Amino acid sequence: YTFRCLQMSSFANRSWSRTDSVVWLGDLQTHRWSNDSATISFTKPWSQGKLSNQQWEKLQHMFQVYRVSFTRDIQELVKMMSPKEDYPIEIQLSAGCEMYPSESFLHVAFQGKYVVRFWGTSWQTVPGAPSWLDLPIKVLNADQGTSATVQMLLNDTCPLFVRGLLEAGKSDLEKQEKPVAWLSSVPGHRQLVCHVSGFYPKPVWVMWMRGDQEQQGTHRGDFLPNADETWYLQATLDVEAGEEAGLACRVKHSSLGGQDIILYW
Amino acid sequence: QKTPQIQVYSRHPPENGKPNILNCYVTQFHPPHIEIQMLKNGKKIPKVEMSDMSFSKDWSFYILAHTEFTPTETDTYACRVKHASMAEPKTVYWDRDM
Ligand SMILES: CCCCCCCCCCCCCC[C@@H](O)[C@@H](O)[C@H](CO[C@H]1O[C@H](CO)[C@H](O)[C@H](O)[C@H]1O)NC(=O)CCCCCCC
Ligand SMILES: *[C@@H]1O[C@H](CO)[C@@H](O[C@@H]2O[C@H](CO)[C@@H](O)[C@H](O)[C@H]2NC(C)=O)[C@H](O)[C@H]1NC(C)=O
Ligand SMILES: CCCCCCCCCCCCCCCC
Ligand SMILES: *[C@@H]1O[C@H](CO)[C@@H](O)[C@H](O)[C@H]1NC(C)=O
Ligand SMILES: *[C@@H]1O[C@H](CO)[C@@H](O)[C@H](O)[C@H]1NC(C)=O
Repeated sequence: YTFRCLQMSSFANRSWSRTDSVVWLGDLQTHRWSNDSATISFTKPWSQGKLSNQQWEKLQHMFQVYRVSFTRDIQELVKMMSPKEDYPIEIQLSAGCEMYPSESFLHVAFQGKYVVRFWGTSWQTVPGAPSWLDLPIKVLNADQGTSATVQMLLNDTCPLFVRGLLEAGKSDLEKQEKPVAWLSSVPGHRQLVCHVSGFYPKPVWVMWMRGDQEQQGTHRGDFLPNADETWYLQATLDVEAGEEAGLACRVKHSSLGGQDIILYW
Repeated sequence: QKTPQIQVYSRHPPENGKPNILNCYVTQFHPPHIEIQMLKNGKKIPKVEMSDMSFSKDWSFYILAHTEFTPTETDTYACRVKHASMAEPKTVYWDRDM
């Protein structure tokens, strides 16, 4: 499980700006914070984790302060931008921890490209980032309090909280949901499509079969989300006319027991 | 600047007359500013819920739009996307399969 806090910031000019955050544990959204809300919203019964109402109060406040301080500091640091203080500015932060039976991260993108990371005890630019960024990151690395606060959040606060999240939403992260499959085809060669939807967790096995012969050339689509946090996936096979008869789609998933789905074309 | 990819599909096997949920997943775009509308017979559907804007490992934005619908043999459904990287809006029709 990877825990990620995802912040998206849009700076249109010197005086219009919005920032929004969404937080994920594995592939389940746990929180949301819109620009127009003073407070973070939980999107899960267990989003507060094993934290006290005061443990949540304090931490929320740290973030409320931070959100204001980030808005104003970027506005300042943007003046130092190369050729001219260029507009629409888009900033993105990905922060959190990769929880193993943990390693933390804090990455920053500017204009859609990864330019900055916090690493160890300080901010550093990434190789091939715009050189105009070096000074802004010097100014920032002079703030010893923030650096200490960021070290505490990454090294200590994040892992502890996430651990509380995992205990609290065990029954949700452990939920098992069954795929339902159906077949179709598209237009003398044709493409056979096996659609597989409504399954959870994400890991799945779909394949066109000719008896016990796995059909290499079965092409898997991408995982597409459904609204209720189940997945959708389809797998296809190119077939000549009269190559259709004898073919089946086989789906294995954790939730089926040892009872695969086999649908015959 | 990244151009939006659009994929359109149902929660459930689409059977004519049977209430379903239609999805429209727009990915691979930048900047985050986008307009999505789901259509029925070329006309905007009013009860379209949307996910929060999120972004991916590769820094590109994605969102999920979805709406209750019932497949029919007389109705066409579509997804229409306006983004600054495109000249005119881009529509993709649901192919009664997905
Ligand atoms: C436009 C140039 C591009 C720059 C790209 C790099 C920017 C990285 C963005 C992260 C910067 C955080 C900005 C806030 C920080 O500068 C500072 O103003 C505040 C306020 O600082 C002041 O108060 C604190 C107490 O909160 C300290 O006492 C600090 O010493 C003091 O300066 N610090 C905090 O809110 C705490 C740290 C939370 C950051 C975690 C990010 C996920
Ligand atoms: C947070 O973790 C980082 C990651 O290891 C720690 O930074 C290291 O600290 C030691 C001792 O100061 C240095 O010799 C290493 O060089 C540091 N790593 C890097 C790459 O900078 C950091 O000290 C931890 N901080 C807290 C508050 O526990
Ligand atoms: C980069 C952060 C954007 C704002 C998101 C606020 C989410 C609050 C819940 C996270 C609690 C864990 C703290 C460690 C985060 C690095
Ligand atoms: C700042 O930009 C926003 C962009 O949405 C716009 O609404 C506003 O008119 C602009 N104002 C200035 C300072 O020109
Ligand atoms: C976002 O929030 C800030 C702080 O509450 C506020 O001043 C501003 O009006 C908001 N930005 C926009 C464009 O709505």
